[PDB]
Amino acid sequence: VPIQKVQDDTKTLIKTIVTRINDISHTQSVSSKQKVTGLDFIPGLHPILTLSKMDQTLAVYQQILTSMPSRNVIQISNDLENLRDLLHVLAFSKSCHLPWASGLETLDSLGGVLEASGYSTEVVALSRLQGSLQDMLWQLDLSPGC
Amino acid sequence: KPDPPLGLHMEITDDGNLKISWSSPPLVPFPLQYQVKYSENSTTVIREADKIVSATSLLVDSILPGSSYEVQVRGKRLDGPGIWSDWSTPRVFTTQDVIYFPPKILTSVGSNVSFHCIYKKENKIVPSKEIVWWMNLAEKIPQSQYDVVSDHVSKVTFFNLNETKPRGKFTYDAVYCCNEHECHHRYAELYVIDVNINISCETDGYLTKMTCRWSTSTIQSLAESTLQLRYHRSSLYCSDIPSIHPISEPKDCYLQSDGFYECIFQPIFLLSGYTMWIRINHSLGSLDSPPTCVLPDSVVKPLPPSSVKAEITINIGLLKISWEKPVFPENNLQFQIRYGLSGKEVQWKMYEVYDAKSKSVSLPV
Repeated sequence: VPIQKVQDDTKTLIKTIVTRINDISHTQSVSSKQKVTGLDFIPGLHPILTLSKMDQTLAVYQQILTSMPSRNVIQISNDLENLRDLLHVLAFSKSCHLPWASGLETLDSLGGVLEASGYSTEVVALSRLQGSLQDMLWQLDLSPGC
Repeated sequence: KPDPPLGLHMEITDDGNLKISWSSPPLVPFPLQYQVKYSENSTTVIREADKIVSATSLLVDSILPGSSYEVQVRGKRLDGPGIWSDWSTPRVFTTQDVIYFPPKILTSVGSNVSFHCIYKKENKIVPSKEIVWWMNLAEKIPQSQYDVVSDHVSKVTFFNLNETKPRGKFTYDAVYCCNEHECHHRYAELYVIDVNINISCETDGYLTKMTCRWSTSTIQSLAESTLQLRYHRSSLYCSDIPSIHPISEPKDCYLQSDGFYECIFQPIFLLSGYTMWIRINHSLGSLDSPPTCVLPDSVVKPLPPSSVKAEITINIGLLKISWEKPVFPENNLQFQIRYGLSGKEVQWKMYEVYDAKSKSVSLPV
């Protein structure tokens, strides 16, 4: 397994997902950093220093995206799955043992927000996903560690 | 007292053995032990044999040509002092005068196929030296392919087999094994059909679904043939050598107006390699096309760049051409531009831009 090729593919996949979110017009106008109450459970911009943190973050995002009926979102979820697999193979090439992250145990609350306000949940989840991917891409050259 | 066994059937295996099968009664909740009495009657040797088996099938080795097999099966409870059931209705099977094993072979182009025969002349097995093989009663098979496995059975080996051309309605080759110059009516059927089916997959401009198209030009010559696309999804990427996987999933493909079958995968996995092939399930046998593995992230078509503006620079005299990079793919990009004089026919001059970060090019005119 070529490490460099996997890293470059990971970069391309990240940009691809970012562009996908860019296509979604309503998400672009919404501030990524801005805090909205109730969405706090979504893993937004809070320093993601390590590979295990990245894995659990992506796992939670996949779990949240799976519940929302949208064609674009399913593809994004698949890309996130591929991204996790790429991170796992990289963690193997670095001699790290990444345990397979379960999603959030605490989804019993997410149903309420999805029912009351779908629009807020979708725009926030997408914008925070884009932000999280951007810092991950920034840090991927800094020699991330486990 | 259990009911007598039903559904007594006799078939011929590919190895040249007689398989006798029967169905257990549907009202016995306990396993049954069966006694089978079978008599083989030829013009010279008459044999009777009783066999006790726990299974519902029995194998008889070296079924003799031109002989009558009479079979009766009865059952008993396996555990405890059960009562023997009444004998079933006797089944009589009459064989032919020449044995080909295996009688039929379904193979592909370039494979090696071995055919074995036993020739009977007046209830006497001809030695393998006298056996001569012919193809469709047209020409004698060369003696180099002839092999004597045993004194009773002869065989022929075919290496690097080509596709059998259709001679009228018959799409197979009839291989005859004969006693010297004089030949018999029965033969062995060789079906070499074209399984080389090219499947081309393509994703949409938004990378949401993948449509795979394949043609039916080489399979129109065979009736009663069912075609099913089988695909296996790997966890990551494609292997260097695609192969048939035992665990596979069928795909619903629909025929279009152009004669191509299209199958739409929605949703699609971008970096998961799909190994696909075509399974043709004939009346006797199933064949698989050479599998091809496709990665959707590498089949990126998408829409040509938009906002293409062609202006001419003032006081410079250079044709400035600008565009906007499409949403997909996000890899480094190269561009091909044709520019010419507008008219009924445009003489297209070609230019290539290999810079990924290039959005506007100035050219002399």
